[PDB]
Amino acid sequence: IEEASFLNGSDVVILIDGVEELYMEEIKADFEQDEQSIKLLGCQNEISRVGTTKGSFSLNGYKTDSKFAKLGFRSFEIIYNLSNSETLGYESIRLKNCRLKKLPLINSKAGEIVKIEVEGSFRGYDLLNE
Amino acid sequence: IEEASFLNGSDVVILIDGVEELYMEEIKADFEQDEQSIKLLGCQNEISRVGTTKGSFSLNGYKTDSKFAKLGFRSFEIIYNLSNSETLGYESIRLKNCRLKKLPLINSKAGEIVKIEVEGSFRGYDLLNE
Amino acid sequence: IEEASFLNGSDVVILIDGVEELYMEEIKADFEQDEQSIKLLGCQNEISRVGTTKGSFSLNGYKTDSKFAKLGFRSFEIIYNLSNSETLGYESIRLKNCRLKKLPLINSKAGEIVKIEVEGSFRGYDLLNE
Amino acid sequence: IEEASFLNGSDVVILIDGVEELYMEEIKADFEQDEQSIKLLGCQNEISRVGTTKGSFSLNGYKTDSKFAKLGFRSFEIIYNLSNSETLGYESIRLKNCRLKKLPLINSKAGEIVKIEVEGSFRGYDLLNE
Amino acid sequence: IEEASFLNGSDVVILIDGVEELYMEEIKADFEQDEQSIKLLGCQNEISRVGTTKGSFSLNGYKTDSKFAKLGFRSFEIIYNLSNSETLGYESIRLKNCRLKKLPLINSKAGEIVKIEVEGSFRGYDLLNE
Amino acid sequence: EITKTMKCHVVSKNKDEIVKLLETLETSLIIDKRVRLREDKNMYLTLVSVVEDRESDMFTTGQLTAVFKMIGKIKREGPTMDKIYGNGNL
Amino acid sequence: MRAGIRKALIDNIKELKGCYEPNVPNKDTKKPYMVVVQGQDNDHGETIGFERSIEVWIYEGRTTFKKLDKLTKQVVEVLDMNTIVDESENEAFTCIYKGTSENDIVVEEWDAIARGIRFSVIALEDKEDTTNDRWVEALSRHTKDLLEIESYKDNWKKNFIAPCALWRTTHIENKRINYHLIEITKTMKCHVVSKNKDEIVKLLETLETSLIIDKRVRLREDKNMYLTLVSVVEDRESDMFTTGQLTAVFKMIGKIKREGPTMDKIYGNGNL
Amino acid sequence: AFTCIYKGTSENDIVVEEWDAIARGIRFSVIALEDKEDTTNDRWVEALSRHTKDLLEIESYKDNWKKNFIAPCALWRTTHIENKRINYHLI
Repeated sequence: IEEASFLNGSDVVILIDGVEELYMEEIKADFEQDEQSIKLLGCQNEISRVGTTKGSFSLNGYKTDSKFAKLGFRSFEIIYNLSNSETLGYESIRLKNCRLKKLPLINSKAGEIVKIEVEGSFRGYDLLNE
Repeated sequence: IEEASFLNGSDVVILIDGVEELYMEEIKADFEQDEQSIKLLGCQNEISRVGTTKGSFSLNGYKTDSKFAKLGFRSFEIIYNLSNSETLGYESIRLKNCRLKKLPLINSKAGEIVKIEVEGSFRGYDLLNE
Repeated sequence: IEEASFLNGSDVVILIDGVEELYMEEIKADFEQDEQSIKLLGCQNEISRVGTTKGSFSLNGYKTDSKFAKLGFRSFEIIYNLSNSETLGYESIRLKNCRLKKLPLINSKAGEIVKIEVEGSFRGYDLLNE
Repeated sequence: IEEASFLNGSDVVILIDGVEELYMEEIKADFEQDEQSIKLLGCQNEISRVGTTKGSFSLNGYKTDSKFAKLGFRSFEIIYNLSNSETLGYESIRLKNCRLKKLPLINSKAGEIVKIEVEGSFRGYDLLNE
Repeated sequence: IEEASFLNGSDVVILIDGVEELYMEEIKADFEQDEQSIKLLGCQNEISRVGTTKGSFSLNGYKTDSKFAKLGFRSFEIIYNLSNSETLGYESIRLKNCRLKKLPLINSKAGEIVKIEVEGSFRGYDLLNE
Repeated sequence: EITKTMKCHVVSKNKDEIVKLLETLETSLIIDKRVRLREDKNMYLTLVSVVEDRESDMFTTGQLTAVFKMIGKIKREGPTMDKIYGNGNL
Repeated sequence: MRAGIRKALIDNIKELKGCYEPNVPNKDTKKPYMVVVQGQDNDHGETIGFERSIEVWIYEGRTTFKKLDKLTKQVVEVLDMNTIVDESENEAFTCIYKGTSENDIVVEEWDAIARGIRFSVIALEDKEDTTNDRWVEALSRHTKDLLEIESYKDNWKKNFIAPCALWRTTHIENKRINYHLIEITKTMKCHVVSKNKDEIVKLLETLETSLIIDKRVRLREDKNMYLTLVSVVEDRESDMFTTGQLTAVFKMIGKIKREGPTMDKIYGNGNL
Repeated sequence: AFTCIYKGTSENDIVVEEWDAIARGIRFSVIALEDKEDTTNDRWVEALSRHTKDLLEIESYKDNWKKNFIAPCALWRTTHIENKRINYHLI
């Protein structure tokens, strides 16, 4: 019975703005696009087109510094290395011109560990490896 | 007491863009249509018409490659073979001109297995078998 | 195996309008901004800009006085000292011109402890320490 | 270790329209205001103002009479004495010109105790004691 | 220690359109009104007025006949006798010109008991007893 | 993350002394919400919950149950870009 | 096992005058002498197998009980967890200290005092130390390489060499996650035995840290298989032999081994 | 036929001086004395026992143990049954 593999999520390595960020816990990023649905005058099937693209991302992790608060709304790059070790074919993606949607200055509850949640947008992406 | 059968969902075989995709877990697809409700000037029952049709689909499964990220917003076909083995009358459906609504570049949580979720639209469908 | 640290949320010390507030339980604050997404006439990637910023905050804690009810909609400052004791590098943030969105006059249930929830906005923030 | 105290919610005493109401279970009241956010032509920080105020309240408790149903939409006063007994500094708040948003004529389920829920608005408030 | 009483919800007796309906399980009815909030040109407290009233009700119970389906959108009266037996002071309310918002023709799940849910509106109410 | 639910005993001929000792130990563990793992002070054991069960046996079981957690860091390192250099052409 | 215990007692103890079988020694036998009595063999579960109970009844000349206490400590030192080889059977074993007789009897007619030390032996019927559980083999190999101690498979063997570890599977959950994929999950528990309990703690600590920082284990030296860890948990209160301190859950995802013909070459013509 | 199962040993290794002998009692047991059929009216058990025999090429006893079981073997009893009328036409 031949083998398989699941990319365990603990293999993610995120380098934010060059420096390796090691407290991040979950990262999401999608490349949206407006469908631009058009109804033709003779055909009864709607048609979709690329329209224009838009980025959006997010990160959650344990707070250890004021890195994001001091960063402000400056543009920055994000690297995401989804390493695979059962088969060595890692995957690396770069997000270009990442900008925060909202600066998370303060978020904390008394009886809990302090976590930092971020969300924003990026102009474009590059698929460095797969 | 005569027999019956439930089409177990693990019998699904999805060939995306020709190549058999074997990590997909759940697939959904519906053929929408605008009702075009019209109120007549003499009759008190509203009337519905076909209007125009619109496709929509989705897939979830375990991530193993950058197939969808590299695919971009290119059009592609999807086959869905809901095999039945208690009775051999399988069912096959083809979705035409599938296009992603959003490219899922990155989605992962540290303590979990990495899964890929997709959603988009398709121009039309064909019922190859039943 | 080198050490690490989680900023425990019980280390928060909030000084509201100068006086140290010692019944607060959880505090949140974010610095929002309008994305101002612009679609260029030649480029298919949407572009984001700083737009204008807007503050928003919130606090929850055990009620012990009519401090907030008597304060009204007066402007005031908030300090938030997220102390760290495993490493002594505390973090202090100041929120400027905090104003309540709604005055919480009364909130209580018979079989429960009386807690006070607040939410509002602030003109600007300062990162005193990190 | 010096003492502290929480205001237990069972100490609430609500006098509605003068008469002491003794079946009420939880009461809420907030003093809202429109933020009136204004974007200046030179400054990138949004500015907030008092605008105009608006009251809102609510009560839940066990039904024992048709008091609220017979009261109609008549204006009335509400007193709320959040007594504290560990320290004798009670708190009293008066809500002025309370008016029901909706008259709860009937609300009952067969296998449950009948409770009455109310919600409305008030022109203004007075902080009689603290 | 002097007694008290909760109006148990199983004491409800609903006579719909004169005939006593004995399978109903829970009934709700409220007398809504548009607040008509007005901002004065000199006063900073918003003012509320009666506006115009609107009724709304609902019933749920075990289906035993096609009474509501055959009734159609005909107007009808509802009586609701919230009997109290610990103290004999029952309460009776009449809802005038009740009209269904939607005719519940069919509602049923295979592995469950069939229940009928109704919702509508009423022109006015009378408080026959309290 | 390394978590341990460590239980503590207190023995004495005077049971009231046991109660007093457990009380002061609990108060110390709570007000000082972490414990120095070693005298170097780099490490710590952040408390999670401390609970006493007075009915529990003095010798076998132990009165006080405490839960501590600690977060290690994987000790990986690599070379650093101290100096960078380049030329320009056309 | 009588020969092995008798030889060990005679060799490693010098106050002893002789170690006999139950009803052998005459009244003129020179005290102190010991007597080795075998007890029941009881099925004590899958992990232990059959457990023999052996007693060593020390005897003394009714001078004082302190001499007998010293002799008892000597016997416990000699036999407790030390591998002993029975030359007659030419197979080894490892006695385990368990306790002492009900009281410290006095026998006046023989003019002696006696005390029965109580030992036991593990897994009388096991002689293989092999398994067809590939996962247990993989983790036992991993433990042996990491830890440099013995690593026994699913069940103890009678001649275990303390310190040692034992990896076994307790529970198995298979799952057809997809048409082509199957998930195999095993909750595998691990023992660590040693005379020094602090050594047990240290061994468990290093094993846990290794399993965590290296989040998967090579099923075979050919690679292409892995046991991705799910959760590893130690329960120090649990018994050293019967239960096992450390509980680990591993999962693996197979793939249904189906194949078919391939479209290497495609050809066609055109007409009108 | 029957199939004895090893279970243990007598309480101790006794010595009987009056007989001039030593003795030890091995302890065996036998299973399912009153079963002789190896048949079942549970169709499901029959089906899975057939499947196990075909796949595995060993014995497959159906309802309960029989006293002369041939090791190696498998048994496929049923423990718990839950019926359910999911629909008007289906069960």
